[PDB]
Amino acid sequence: SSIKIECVLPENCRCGESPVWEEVSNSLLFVDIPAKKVCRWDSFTKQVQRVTMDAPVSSVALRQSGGYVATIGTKFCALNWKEQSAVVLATVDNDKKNNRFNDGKVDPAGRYFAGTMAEETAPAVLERHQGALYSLFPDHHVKKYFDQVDISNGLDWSLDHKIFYYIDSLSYSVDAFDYDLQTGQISNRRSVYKLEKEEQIPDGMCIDAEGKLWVACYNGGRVIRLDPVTGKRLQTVKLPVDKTTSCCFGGKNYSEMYVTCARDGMDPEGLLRQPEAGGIFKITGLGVKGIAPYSYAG
Ligand SMILES: OC[C@H]1OC[C@H](O)[C@@H](O)[C@@H]1O
Ligand SMILES: OC[C@H]1OC[C@H](O)[C@@H](O)[C@@H]1O
Ligand SMILES: [Ca+2]
Repeated sequence: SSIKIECVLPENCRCGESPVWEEVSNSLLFVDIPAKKVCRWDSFTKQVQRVTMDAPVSSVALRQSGGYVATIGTKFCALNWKEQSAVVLATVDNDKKNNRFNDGKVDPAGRYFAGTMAEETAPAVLERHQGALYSLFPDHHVKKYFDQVDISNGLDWSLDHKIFYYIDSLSYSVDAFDYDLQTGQISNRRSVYKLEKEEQIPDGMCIDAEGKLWVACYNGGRVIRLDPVTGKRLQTVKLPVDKTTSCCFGGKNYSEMYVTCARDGMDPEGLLRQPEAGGIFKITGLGVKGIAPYSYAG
């Protein structure tokens, strides 16, 4: 049977990112990186709250003790939603001229993974290999996993908590590492899927309840479903906008997919071809469920 696609919020984000489903409020959290906004859309009332920060905010996540955590500039921060406040928990890449965090997600043991990159001086030009992947442990200690990253993007973990999947966008590949739940350690990087030319630039990524990976293709106007064990693409889902950035599952028992995208870098023309660009899209009828997001344990 067929899927259905709806722009549930035509937010016109410059670069909508980091969609996270908050089931306790039935809301979708997301960011708009250059507007420095963290946003929350209530799926029932249709209302959106936005809090404005003081630097680019590249990701947001749940925090078990209350409120949220976020990556703002090169800083791991705690976000007081009620007070619109951010306290710095830790900082990385102090030695970089101009890096910022990019994509981030909480692991199955409550560690906040997030990687960095150089800040695009120009869409889309950026210093090479200036990023690294980090994780914020519950005890506020930061681990550095590897560097030489171009653009740290999509990431998630296998359902048996033994594999970590990772996208550095300029590798045009989805990679895998062995992963240890008890220590947060990873090793033995190998490629699991190299994108075809029409799939363009791999961006955000999430896993589903069957263990398959869904990857947002920036400029490919699609998300693709991948089987990491066989290495084959299972399915392609095309969207009305080209600059699809990330994806997550949400709605009742995680049966719907939410997709973010970007308006930045669009020409006057494409804007008339894609007026919904930068919006939040919902996809129903996939027949697969995702899994709940994890919450930072510090
Ligand atoms: O141009 C950089 C941007 O490209 C789109 C990515 O989804 C976003 O995370 C990144 O910051
Ligand atoms: O009903 C909630 C459940 O929906 C199915 C998801 O796979 C699971 O992670 C989630 O906890
Ligand atoms: Ca991204």
